[PDB]
Amino acid sequence: DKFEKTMLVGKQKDKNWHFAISGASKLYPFPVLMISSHIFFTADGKKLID
Amino acid sequence: MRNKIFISHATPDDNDFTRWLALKLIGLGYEVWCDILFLDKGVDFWSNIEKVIREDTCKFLLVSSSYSNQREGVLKELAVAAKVKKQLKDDKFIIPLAIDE
Amino acid sequence: MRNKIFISHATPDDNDFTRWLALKLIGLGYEVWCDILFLDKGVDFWSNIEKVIREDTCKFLLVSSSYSNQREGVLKELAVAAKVKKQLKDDKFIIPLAIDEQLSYDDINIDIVRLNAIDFKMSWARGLKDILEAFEKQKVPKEVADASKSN
Amino acid sequence: MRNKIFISHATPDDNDFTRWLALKLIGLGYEVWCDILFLDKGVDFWSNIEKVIREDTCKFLLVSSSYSNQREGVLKELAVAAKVKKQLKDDKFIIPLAIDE
Amino acid sequence: MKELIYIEEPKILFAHGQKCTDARDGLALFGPLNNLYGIKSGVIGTKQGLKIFRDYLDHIQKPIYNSNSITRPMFPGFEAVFDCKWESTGITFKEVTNEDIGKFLYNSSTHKRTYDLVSLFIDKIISANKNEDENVDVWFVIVPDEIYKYCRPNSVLPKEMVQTTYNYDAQFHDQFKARLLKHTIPTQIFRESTLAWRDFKNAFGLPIRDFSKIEGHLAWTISTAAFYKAGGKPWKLSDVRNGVCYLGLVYKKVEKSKNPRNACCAAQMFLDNGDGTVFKGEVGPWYNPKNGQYHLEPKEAKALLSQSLQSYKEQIGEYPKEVFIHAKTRFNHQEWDAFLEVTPKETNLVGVTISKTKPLKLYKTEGDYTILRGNAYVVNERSAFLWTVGYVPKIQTALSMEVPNPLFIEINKGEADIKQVLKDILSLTKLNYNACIFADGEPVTLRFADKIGEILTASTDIKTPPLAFKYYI
Amino acid sequence: KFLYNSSTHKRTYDLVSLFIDKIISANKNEDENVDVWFVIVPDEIYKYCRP
Amino acid sequence: VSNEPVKFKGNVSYNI
DNA sequence: AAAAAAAAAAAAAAAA
Ligand SMILES: NC(=O)c1ccc[n+](C2OC(COP(=O)([O-])OP(=O)(O)OC[C@H]3O[C@H](n4cnc5c(N)ncnc54)[C@H](O)[C@@H]3O)C(O)C2O)c1
Repeated sequence: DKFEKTMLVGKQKDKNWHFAISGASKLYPFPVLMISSHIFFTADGKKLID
Repeated sequence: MRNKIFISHATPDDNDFTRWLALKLIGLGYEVWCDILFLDKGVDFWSNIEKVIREDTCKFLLVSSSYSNQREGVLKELAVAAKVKKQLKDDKFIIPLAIDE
Repeated sequence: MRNKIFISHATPDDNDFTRWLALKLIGLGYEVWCDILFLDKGVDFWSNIEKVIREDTCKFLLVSSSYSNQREGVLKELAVAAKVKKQLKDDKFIIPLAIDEQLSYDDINIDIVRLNAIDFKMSWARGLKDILEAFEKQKVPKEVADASKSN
Repeated sequence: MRNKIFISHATPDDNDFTRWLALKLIGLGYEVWCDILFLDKGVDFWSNIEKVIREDTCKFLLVSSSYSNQREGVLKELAVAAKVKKQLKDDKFIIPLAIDE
Repeated sequence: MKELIYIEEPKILFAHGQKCTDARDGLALFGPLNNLYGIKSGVIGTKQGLKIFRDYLDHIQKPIYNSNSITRPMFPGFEAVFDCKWESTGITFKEVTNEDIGKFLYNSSTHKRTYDLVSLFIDKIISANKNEDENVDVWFVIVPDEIYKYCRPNSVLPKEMVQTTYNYDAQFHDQFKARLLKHTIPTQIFRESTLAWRDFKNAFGLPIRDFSKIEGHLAWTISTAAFYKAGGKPWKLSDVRNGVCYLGLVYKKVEKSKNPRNACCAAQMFLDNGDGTVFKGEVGPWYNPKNGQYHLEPKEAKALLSQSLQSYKEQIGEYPKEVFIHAKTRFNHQEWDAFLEVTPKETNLVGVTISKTKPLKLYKTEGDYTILRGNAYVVNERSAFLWTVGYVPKIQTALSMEVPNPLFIEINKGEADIKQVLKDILSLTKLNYNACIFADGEPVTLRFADKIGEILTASTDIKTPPLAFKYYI
Repeated sequence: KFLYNSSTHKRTYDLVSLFIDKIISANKNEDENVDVWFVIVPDEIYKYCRP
Repeated sequence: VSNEPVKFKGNVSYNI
């Protein structure tokens, strides 16, 4: 559960945390594709917490 | 020569009356000595108090209240005042003040 | 000529109060010497401490706290200060500054017990104004007030 | 426990009486602490005196004489003894001994 | 690779004309601008909540220490910092019985419950203001915590204790401070927990609002608000140019009238004759119909700008030479068409738009510390990014917790020197009188305007409200 | 401007407004806090602002 | 789309 | 009824 040398999917108590992004393309400053950072948690690693 | 009026009192409790009396006497032209107004900071306080009572105290004013009866600090000054009363041959040296009903 | 005020204290424990007091006194026009005031340290510091205490200090302020009560550096500074007091024939030389509420006046160091201490326990500003009144009463050397020096 | 007797005095003037009293008391079986007793001195004795007074002394004997009356070290020791007396809640702690006529 | 230019940190002014970057340290060493003889404080609340206030006031009389003095300067005591008397002796106490509180509290209607709880306090405050000899500079409202639990929208009172108006907003703070506008009474609401929190405990045993490491900063930020509400000037700007009015315009919804009606509110700052800064609201709230237009009609815009220009003439004598209208939203052309009509020839009108929406986040390649506060990536002559929230060495840390986001600043119309625009907004970020922090993440115009807008939209019956911020914050 | 008016009632009303509006603006629209407002009035007013 | 994020340049630094 | 590009209202957590 780690690409390169750094973890992207981890454990926190009974909740498995995941590093996530969101995508958005913008053309005002330059033609660029902005990326955001989010963290989401799952109880079994497959189903998100509702 | 002695021209001071030692207003001995209980330091923490009788501050208000002692300060009022000291200010009133100073306004009238009487030189007054008391710890809360005239005691120097960073000085030997018992040595200075004893020197004041023994040498420059013209008359001794005791502020007697419920606090000042069994207060050891005021009693020590009162004892020194009695000794200097004996030395000066003046029965009217010590004038107690009753402020507590 | 002696025109400096020495503030002895516990360097890593009583630093906030000493900083405030020194920056206020220098802001008010009083020359202040303190270890935390000077930046950098070298082996000459220990000898310089006794030299300045014996040659330049006019009033010695000892920050009294449960830390600085029985600290070896504070003890040595207090001892040399007492010797300078005897040499200068000035009773009002060591001026304690009691800043600790857990340090009752009945547990103070032997050199300080018999001395009238400015009370900083309740209000720092009341202690500061008492320090002032002591200074102009004892005619401590003073320069015109300038907060820019402290800045 | 507190089982030592402290004897304050003027070091360069009252050595004879202090020596006689200390050597008598020790022979009588009373633990005695005095500055003329220990042979050699160091910088540590200033803190040693305070810690002995505050932690080991059971009685504080003050040699009262025209020399020891207003001696700075004697006065400091007496003030620490007074504070210890207040803390210990024991009135019969300081026992002055007047040796001068 | 694109260049980032860093703006020199603006300095705020303190007593004796001395400058200092940090407000906490500036007050700690130099004190406030004007001498306020004493704060004669009045306290209203439960008699149990009076003991807590007395204890906290006596506590802040003494100096208070934070955990790390480098990150958070310690509090040297109220009267030492401010040269002002604020004791617990001399507080006018208006008792609020617990039974009367529970009488209003246990009601199903949240709107009516909030209205009655606010009325109980305001009636006693007004009675003390009108029918008492004692003069109170500021009224400290000590509210219990069950109130705060069940006195705001979306708070469900549990069925078990429900034992038993719609024209006023259900926010206790907002609607409370809205009903005192007619009387101009400075008030400071404290939670009972925000006070001596060590009493209130959770199940585990650690206090819910733990300020153990940050008690000194709590004292700093409460004391500064109390000093400002009593009529003191804690600090002042020093880099403001002559003849620049700023104005901060924010739109707030009104849920009471049908259609949110998008109430607008404005907060103004300029320089005054001499060196004093005038930071007062410019409040003529100009309602705008339509659900989400957020663009004012020409009549309302002209009235707003004319009030702004007259509020500068009557204090300086002549028109501002450069007006820099900030706003969270970009304007439409009709609004400048309105503005320019009343705008004279000599005055230069510039509209500035500031936004937190754009998700740019500059991550430093090495180290667990964020970008320095002040970095500005200037896209072009009109648009720029400004990192108002970030690392600054004096506080030894960053003002954010994660990697912060900058402020998107752009010049809609007008000309403006973009570097000058970034050099003034950073100055605007330091004059937050409601909090004693190093600096604010957004300019004070857009934040105090938002606050007064949140206060003015809680009551429908406001008319000619005060412009002073001590009645609002 | 208000004092040199023959109508005593309009004179006194306008003159009272000239002071109360400034005092109210100071109370409502200013940061400073004042305990008591002292109103110094000239002598020609007292000569010609009463019944 | 480039796989390395746009790099910027600041003339001002600091140390922990 | 979708979209992008621009809006505020509200509640929770954590240092400040
Ligand atoms: N500097 C002083 O204020 C001081 C010192 C000693 C005695 N006294 C006196 O005490 C009287 C009777 O009251 P008391 O028996 O409660 O005496 P006391 O010694 O208990 O006086 C109490 C007050 O002075 C004390 N005090 C002030 N400075 C002190 C210091 N440097 N060292 C030790 N204590 C200090 C306490 O702070 C306390 O606030 C007097 O009439 C009197 O002049 C005053």
